[PDB]
Amino acid sequence: SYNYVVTAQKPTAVNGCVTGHFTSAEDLNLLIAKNTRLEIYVVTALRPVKEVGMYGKIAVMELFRPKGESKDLLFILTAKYNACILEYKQSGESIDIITRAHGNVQDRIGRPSETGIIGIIDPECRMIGLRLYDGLFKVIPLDRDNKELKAFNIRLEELHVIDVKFLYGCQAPTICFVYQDPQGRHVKTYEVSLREKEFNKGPWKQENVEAEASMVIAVPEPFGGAIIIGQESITYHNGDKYLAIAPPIIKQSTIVCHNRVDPNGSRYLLGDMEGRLFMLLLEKEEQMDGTVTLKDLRVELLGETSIAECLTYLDNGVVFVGSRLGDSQLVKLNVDSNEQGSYVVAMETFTNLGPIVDMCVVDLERQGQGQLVTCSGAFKEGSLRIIRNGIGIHEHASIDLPGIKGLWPLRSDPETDDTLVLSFVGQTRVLMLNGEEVEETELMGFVDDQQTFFCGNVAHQQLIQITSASVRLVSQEPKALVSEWKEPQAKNISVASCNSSQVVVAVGRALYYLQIHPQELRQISHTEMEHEVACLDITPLGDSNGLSPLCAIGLWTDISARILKLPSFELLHKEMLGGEIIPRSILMTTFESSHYLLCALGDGALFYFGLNIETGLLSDRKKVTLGTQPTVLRTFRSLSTTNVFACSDRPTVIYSNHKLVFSNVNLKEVNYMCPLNSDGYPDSLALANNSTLTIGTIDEIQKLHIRTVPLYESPRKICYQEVSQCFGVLSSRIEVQDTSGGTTALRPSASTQALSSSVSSSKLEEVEVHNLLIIDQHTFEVLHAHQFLQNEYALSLVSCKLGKDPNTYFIVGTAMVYPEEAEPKQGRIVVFQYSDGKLQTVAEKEVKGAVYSMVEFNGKLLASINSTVRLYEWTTEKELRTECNHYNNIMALYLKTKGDFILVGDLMRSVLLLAYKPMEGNFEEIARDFNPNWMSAVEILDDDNFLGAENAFNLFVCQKDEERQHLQEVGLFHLGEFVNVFCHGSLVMQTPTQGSVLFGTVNGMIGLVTSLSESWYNLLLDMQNRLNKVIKSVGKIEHSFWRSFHTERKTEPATGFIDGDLIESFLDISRPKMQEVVANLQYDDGKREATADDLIKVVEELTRIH
Amino acid sequence: IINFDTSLPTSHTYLGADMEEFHGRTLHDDDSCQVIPVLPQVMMILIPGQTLPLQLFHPQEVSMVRNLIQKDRTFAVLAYSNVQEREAQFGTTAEIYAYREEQDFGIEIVKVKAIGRQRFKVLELRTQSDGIQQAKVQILPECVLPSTMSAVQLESLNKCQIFPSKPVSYKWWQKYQKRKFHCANLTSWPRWLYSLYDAETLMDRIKKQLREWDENLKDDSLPSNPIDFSYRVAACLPIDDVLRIQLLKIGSAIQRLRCELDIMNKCTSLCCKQCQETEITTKNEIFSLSLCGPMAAYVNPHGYVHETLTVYKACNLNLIGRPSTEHSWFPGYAWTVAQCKICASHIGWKFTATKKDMSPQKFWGLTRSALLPTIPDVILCL
Amino acid sequence: GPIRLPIVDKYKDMGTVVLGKLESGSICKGQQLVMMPNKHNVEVLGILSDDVETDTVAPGENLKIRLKGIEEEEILPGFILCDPNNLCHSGRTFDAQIVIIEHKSIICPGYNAVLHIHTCIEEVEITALICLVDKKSGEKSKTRPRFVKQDQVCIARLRTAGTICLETFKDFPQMGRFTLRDEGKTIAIGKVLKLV
Ligand SMILES: O=C1CC[C@H](N2Cc3cc(CNC(=O)C(F)(F)c4ccc(Cl)cc4)ccc3C2=O)C(=O)N1
Ligand SMILES: [Zn+2]
Repeated sequence: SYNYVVTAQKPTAVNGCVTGHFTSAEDLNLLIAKNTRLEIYVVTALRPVKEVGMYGKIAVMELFRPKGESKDLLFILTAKYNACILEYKQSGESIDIITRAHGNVQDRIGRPSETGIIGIIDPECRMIGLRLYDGLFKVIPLDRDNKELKAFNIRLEELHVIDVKFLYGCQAPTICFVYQDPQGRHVKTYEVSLREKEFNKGPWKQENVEAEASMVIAVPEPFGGAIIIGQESITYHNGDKYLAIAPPIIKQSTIVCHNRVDPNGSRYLLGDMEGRLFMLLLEKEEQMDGTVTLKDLRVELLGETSIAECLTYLDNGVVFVGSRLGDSQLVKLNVDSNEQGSYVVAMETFTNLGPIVDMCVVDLERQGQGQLVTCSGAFKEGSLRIIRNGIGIHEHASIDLPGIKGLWPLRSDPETDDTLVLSFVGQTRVLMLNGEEVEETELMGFVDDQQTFFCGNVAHQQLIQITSASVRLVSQEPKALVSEWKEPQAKNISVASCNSSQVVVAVGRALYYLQIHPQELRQISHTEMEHEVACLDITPLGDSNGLSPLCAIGLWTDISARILKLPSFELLHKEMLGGEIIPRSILMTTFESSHYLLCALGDGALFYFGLNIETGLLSDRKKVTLGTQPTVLRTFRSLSTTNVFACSDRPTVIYSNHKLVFSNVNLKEVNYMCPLNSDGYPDSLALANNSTLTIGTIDEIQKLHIRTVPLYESPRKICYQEVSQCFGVLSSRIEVQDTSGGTTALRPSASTQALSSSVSSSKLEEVEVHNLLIIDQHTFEVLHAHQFLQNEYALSLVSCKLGKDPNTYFIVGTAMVYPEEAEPKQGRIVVFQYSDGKLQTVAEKEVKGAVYSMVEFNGKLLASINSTVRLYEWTTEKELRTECNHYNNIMALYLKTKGDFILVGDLMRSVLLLAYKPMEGNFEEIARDFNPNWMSAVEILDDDNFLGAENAFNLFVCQKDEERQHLQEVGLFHLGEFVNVFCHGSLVMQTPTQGSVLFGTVNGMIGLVTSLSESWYNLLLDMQNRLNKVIKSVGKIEHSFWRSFHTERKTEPATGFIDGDLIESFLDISRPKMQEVVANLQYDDGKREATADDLIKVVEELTRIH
Repeated sequence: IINFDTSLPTSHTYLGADMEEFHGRTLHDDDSCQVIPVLPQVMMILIPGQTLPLQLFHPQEVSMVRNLIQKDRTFAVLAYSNVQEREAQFGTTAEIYAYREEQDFGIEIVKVKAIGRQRFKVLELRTQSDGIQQAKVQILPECVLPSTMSAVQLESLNKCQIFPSKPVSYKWWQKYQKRKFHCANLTSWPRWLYSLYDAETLMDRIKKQLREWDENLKDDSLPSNPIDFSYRVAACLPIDDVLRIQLLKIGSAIQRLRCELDIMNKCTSLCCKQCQETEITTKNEIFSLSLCGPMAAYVNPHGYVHETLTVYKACNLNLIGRPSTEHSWFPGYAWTVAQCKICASHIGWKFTATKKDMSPQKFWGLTRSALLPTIPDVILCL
Repeated sequence: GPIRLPIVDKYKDMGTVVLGKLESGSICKGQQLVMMPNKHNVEVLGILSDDVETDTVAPGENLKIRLKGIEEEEILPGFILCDPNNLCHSGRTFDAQIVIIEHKSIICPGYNAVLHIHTCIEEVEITALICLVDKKSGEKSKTRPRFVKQDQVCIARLRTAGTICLETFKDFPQMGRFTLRDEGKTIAIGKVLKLV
């Protein structure tokens, strides 16, 4: 099997943050590391500059300035022990990051320490200290000629090291750290010999420190020394001086992160584990000029933040709060305590999907393309996120205004549009635009008692209006009617269209051709058509200086789209379409200098052809469905190219790269539109539906839009019950062991603030309470919150129909968790039903074990209980009776099924295949593969290949094809992200790729996986090896080394996968590098030398799956 | 309640005068290919850390051992998977740590004490013209996995993963689980599930069952490394050969510890293997009379190795003859051959104290080969 | 403790000297002793252990011993010196535990062979054999066997040619071990159990 992995949403969590002068010594930079991404901002009273992609998981990131360098330099160390030193270079308009030194600092032997990689840089900028493995201390000298990052180790007597830091104010490279031996926790200092290469006894040491000493902060000059943080005490250490405080305001939670505010070292920031924010304050006294002695240490609570991972003060009192549990914050902290309490105020809020514990795909906007709803965050940062693929719209003004059946912009004075004409049912009005304020005006020469079918500026400084009965032509200089056209028998006009010089209206089955001359409309031709006309267009296409020689038609009964020639009306091409629905709108436009004809049907079908202007031939037809309601086709311009807006129930913007891209628009419904370009709303769009006129600008390319639904409690699982238009979500909130019965909540959450709240039992330290939440698919209000039993843990959730019961139930598998019993001895399976506005508890099943997962298996419910898989049948008496039973060796943690297969896994990579045999009412082991390793989630790709994520952020694929029960190891790939859930589905409309599987991540990254044919995998593998020679890698990390399947014990090359990110970067290199990449390639189309546009058409076909 | 001295049986004092002892240790590199000789008559699945005594009589066996005592002292013990399976695929190395060749009666006899060292996969078997076989083997590595939280730990909480040593308790383990597995809320599973795959927690759960059998101090007797611990418990589990093979095929201590805990809980009854339908003893009567545990391998005067599980009470057994102290594996106790009352198959021996001050005054020694573990209410290793 | 010295060979020199390996107890100069088969008293003169002379000597060493007493030859190998208090058992019939190690067919009662017990060598006949015993278990056989083949253990009664000095195992090791022998081949080895 050969597969394709592509990132669809870059990671959002923040591994770390640091400030410095990296772009220019005059600038102040903010550097954020979103796992395998590096974001470089510039601070103002934030400005994006450059974001780059490391071929590694960023583990250590620090800024520093070597002896004789213009600006600060950046040091990066990846989880695979890649070290590099980076400089910022700007040649004018081309931002590039050049690598100065690089090298792998991995040691052939060693046990990685428990506290993880710790990187430090001495203040003299002479060395780089790293604590990679236990009992050792790798050191890199920072000589000018160390372009290989040659480093050496230094043995350590202390094995269990907590945290280390380079000391300020020492003429020798001095480190200071906390360690733990069986005698307790202590603190020591060492001095490093860069030449003699050993440790010399340091200044001071003070054994028997606080029991929970965890954080070491080096205080710069003049203070010097270090600060020690713990659960109980904040202590100072410099020489024989020993200051120690124990403020009770921090004994309630643990300090996790810190940051220096002022470079002197008097004000420090303290980040809590629950989101609190503290400011440490050091009291100085300047005895004389020179010496500065430390008097006391004070700490104040400043307010609540997002649960912070990294913190950095910026300037003018603003602080960046980088988080991995919730959204990242930009906070301004004042000196005045706010009315609610403390002195913190949020400014901006950066979206963050991590962590993703579960997610499901849903067709929320009726049918069509899928949307993705995740359980994101933890604790008070708990939230649901709704992610849709489409184009955004920046609403500049919304006006309640029903009945709008037409929309046209108008230039009342010769430039830029200034007037908007609105056609209602059998009537017409005119709006005038003075700035951003809209007011009703009248337009002399325009008739305001008829339904307008078209109006707009035309040639010879004139206007026009095509009502149901007339074709009025208005002047601009005095602004009044100059020539009116009607039907000879004064009959009503059916359909009309116009450009700037020609006008072609139609009446019943007859159509007329008019030209726009000064003060005149010269009628020309009037051919009769076989059947009633539906829509026509006279767009001037291309090349022609003003007027078009073609006329596109759609006819009733015949249901034939036709191209006629002007003014002869000679049938240049007839095309018969479906035959049950009449056409509703037609349009001729051109994309990327290619000439297409479009035509929409009343049922929402959309045909697009290829047009030969001189020949009138409509060929290479292709059809796509956009919505159930009728469609209207309109042309507009954005980014100096002409797009096509398709108004309907599912609005769609058509653009383009010689491949039409139908992109959903993030809007409810749009019936009519027109491009507006005014003095107050420039280069914008005017939208109109049944009740609203909306004006605003539109983005250029479709991204991912994310709607946050905060829950203020940790969500756990999620499923979609469509027949009720609601979501079922498992959640857990934290309460505290209180007086009397206890269990008083912390804060108002989504389970305490539900509409109707149920429970499972009355009252007849931290403690977790689990809930089943019912959430409306449209409002996202908590409709109901079921609270499970005391000491009950909700593990699984699934919404399905069972047996021959038409009711769709919510099924939840639980497990009783008492702290004295290690393995849970009993759990339950509950079957809820959400009818109207109630949650009826339909049935229960007391089970002697946990229920780690469930799945709907061919109308029957299949559940896992410890090491047992049990199949349940749904009775006619509304109960669960057992049909089968199957024991295993493995704890049946993971459960996925396709057809009659069943794939069972556990936390130990162990995988089982099971098959339902109806003629026996039992199961049979089909295959297995045991290779002990930590596994986070699995999924079934097809009947023979199975995907999973193992330890060290990897992926793998097993394959079926006696000893035909062995699963082979056919796919490996180091994704660099902790996959946490797989689910089928896509985020694009309904063939190089086969299948589609999305997945979430702890870092919030959303990726996709699909299968490929051997022909493409062979070619695209050649594509990879060709791009690796060309594309400049940050830190000079080998791509093959990055994607190599990694464990602590083994490291094999990746196979059976394709880094789609690398393949997609083929469209970002310059044009010569493309021709450089295609150095004599054998491309196949039924073989020759391949070009650059040969692979662009290939890669663009791959970018259209996410 | 007892006073025997659990250190006596492990010494195998019945073998006689102190043997020559070796201090050196030989360990082969992981995945390396090695050719190691196989002893023709050894019928056992040896697990690493288990002591194996042997009495070799045949000159071909004696000659091969004299050469081995001069080289690496390591022989291969093939683990036979099936009864009629000619080819062996797995096995365990045995390192001779004590030996003695004696010309007593007039026949050269060689007594040896070996210990299981490294597991291997059999690649080839070559029989020499002498009957001693050589095994081309691949040393199977011991797969050590990191903490389950290592790939899902927050760098800010790294300095919190170290805990100060525990007091020699119920409240402490609750705080251990909460702190080590705090970052479990970033995954699909709760803390209590990760606890089920934590070596330290699993080892503390096993100790709770080993303590029910012996008043042994956890501090020393039981090793602290899960690898060594997992193998030590497997050696004293009274399971059949098919189950013992499955445990040896397990490369992870975690998988081994969980599978052992499930065996210790599921299989409570021990029936006669020949009958299958005759209860002999129960797990409630199992107790450890040797530092190795309730079951250890011992050699009879003719070199037959018996893994003998010591139990307080047994039923449905008839005693043939009178007690004897000759070659007693538990010095101070006399043995009486015990056969099954139904099928008359030899199940083991009853041990009766020779001195009135000894406690227990009587117990039964059952040979693992004769017993079959049964689940109340084929056993499957979880 | 008790003393046992299986006599290997005597030779007339000085008064009278005797050879053997001294297996039980210590032997002092002039320590009165006895000779078991004929109950002859005898007093020590000279203890020439190794080539050196020592007044007393402990078990293990290889002693030449000058004997003062009514012993001037007419002492055969397979006699023993004995502590006069608890001296050695004797006779000519005894039970023993005999493992057959080499024999092409079957041995049955009335089988004639040689019997090597310490220094003594005297022809022997197995009068009747009592009970087989299984090697795996230790199970004393239910019925009397009519014969025993190779690689098999049993307990049997044995009559030597005439009056020899036997000692049961458990009581004494070196004198309680023996090897049946025929055609120079070693055919069985045996520990002695009872004394008939
Ligand atoms: O605690 C225990 C429980 C009992 C267990 N035993 C003793 C035993 C003795 C014999 C028959 N003896 C002999 O065969 C002999 F050893 F007594 C012998 C006699 C003469 C000669 Cl020449 C050589 C050996 C057969 C089998 C066993 C057996 O399985 C054990 O070993 N220690
Ligand atoms: Zn039986």
